[PDB]
Amino acid sequence: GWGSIFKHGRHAAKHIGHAAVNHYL
Repeated sequence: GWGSIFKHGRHAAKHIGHAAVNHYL
């Protein structure tokens, strides 16, 4: 199915998916 290499499941779900910036809440 989803061959997502941890891309859409460990990253960017970060640096934005984390906080639109990475942190700063």
